[PDB]
Amino acid sequence: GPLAKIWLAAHWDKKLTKAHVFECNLESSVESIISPKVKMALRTSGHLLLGVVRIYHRKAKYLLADCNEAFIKIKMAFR
Amino acid sequence: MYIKQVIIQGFRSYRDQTIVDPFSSKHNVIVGRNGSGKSNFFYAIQFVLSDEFSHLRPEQRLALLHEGTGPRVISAFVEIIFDNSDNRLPIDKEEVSLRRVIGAKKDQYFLDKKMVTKNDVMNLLESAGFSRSNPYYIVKQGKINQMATAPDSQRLKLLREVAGTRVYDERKEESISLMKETEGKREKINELLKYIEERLHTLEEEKEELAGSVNKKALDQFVNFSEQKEKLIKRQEELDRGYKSIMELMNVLELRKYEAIQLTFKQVSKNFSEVFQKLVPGGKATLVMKKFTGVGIRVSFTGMREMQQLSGGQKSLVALALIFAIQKCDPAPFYLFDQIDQALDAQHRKAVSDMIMELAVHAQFITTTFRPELLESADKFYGVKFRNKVSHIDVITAEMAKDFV
Ligand SMILES: Nc1ncnc2c1ncn2[C@@H]1O[C@H](COP(=O)(O)OP(=O)(O)O)[C@@H](O)[C@H]1O
Repeated sequence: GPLAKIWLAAHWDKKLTKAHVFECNLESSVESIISPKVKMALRTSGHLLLGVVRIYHRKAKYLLADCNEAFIKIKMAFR
Repeated sequence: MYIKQVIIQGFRSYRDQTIVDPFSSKHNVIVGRNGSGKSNFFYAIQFVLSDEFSHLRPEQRLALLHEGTGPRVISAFVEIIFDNSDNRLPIDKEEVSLRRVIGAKKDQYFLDKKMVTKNDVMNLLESAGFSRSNPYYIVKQGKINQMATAPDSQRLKLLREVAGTRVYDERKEESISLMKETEGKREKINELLKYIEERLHTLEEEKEELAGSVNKKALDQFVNFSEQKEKLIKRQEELDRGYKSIMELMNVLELRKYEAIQLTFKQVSKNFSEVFQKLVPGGKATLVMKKFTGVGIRVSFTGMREMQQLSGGQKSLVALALIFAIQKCDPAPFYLFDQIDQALDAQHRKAVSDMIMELAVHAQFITTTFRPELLESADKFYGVKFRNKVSHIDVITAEMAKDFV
């Protein structure tokens, strides 16, 4: 399922590749938690919440890396 | 997912390398005389898997080493080999080996022969559905007693842990801290994209200036940098949208949080009745709340009574019934029961046996008993023998088993 990837990000996030992080639609992940097919325990929602935040943090990390490198590339091209 | 095999060495009475014959995926019963080493075998398994053995002072660690004559034992290990055809463990292997090795100043886990941290092992088992907040994948006579003699208040706190109140509060705090440092990343991203953007404006004026009449490399790759900038912008927008949907999620969760706790309580009580009804055909039982300040048990074997005013054997069965209910609310792929039938009538031991028989169709059970009712629900039989002050475990027959009880 889709929430299975979020679970992995909560507990064992190393299984998630950069490609996994990039592809993850956090918006529909959140709708999957917010409106589940079957009501879920407070414990499970807490895990799923951290997983979503963890994938989100990794997107920011990769994007900051790529922005820094793009800025270095451009000013290097100036000289 | 189940326990395929256990290997022990140097651990309490199991001095020598002990390779236990691989378990059945259903019900395995371990029998043997008093002081043969049944409890030590369960200790070996909780030592690898249970959170209460995760932090050990040196004196506690040394207490697990074999003590006896002959050469002095100074290291021990216990290895659990899991069947993972489930892929319930997030490891892409059909078998997964988890070994814990201890010495004078060594306490080291190995996952498929590679050092991992205890934090890893905890996460690994949480991935698979073993929650630190459920103390009941492993049930011992101590746990049954501690349940039968708990204050109505301590029952409340237990069910809240199981419900997830501590977990949610902890996950929520971790998320907020992680959210907060992500915001600093997002700010740096935005400043960087602005610096890139001013470089693109400079390049554009430099390009028109030469057209109306700064290294050439930058002018050559201007369209490239502008195309690349949009790819970063699109990912930056996704972060902005993700921030909104996460804030919405945290709000929804804080608001549903009490209905979520109440949802779990209502199901635990419901299984409690169905479990007591199956165990004691006739009567029934139910939970009740406090001033809430506590959770209480009221039960009648007759076709109501408070907890204390009950037979010490009946207190044992009711608490065990509640443990079964908590388990069904939060089921796991295998269970370890150490002499859970010690303090039970013969009639009720067969009731528990008949239950496990049904449960063993879909989960593995590894149990020890000193009484013969549970032998009827078992699929593989193991005998513990204690000779020269060391324990051994062998596969025995059903007939042999009725002989170590
Ligand atoms: N650290 C140890 N080293 C060697 N033997 C031990 C150690 N701890 C306990 N034992 C022995 O192992 C035997 C008890 O094993 P135990 O598993 O509790 O018996 P039972 O089979 O009734 O559950 C006792 O002889 C006990 O003293």
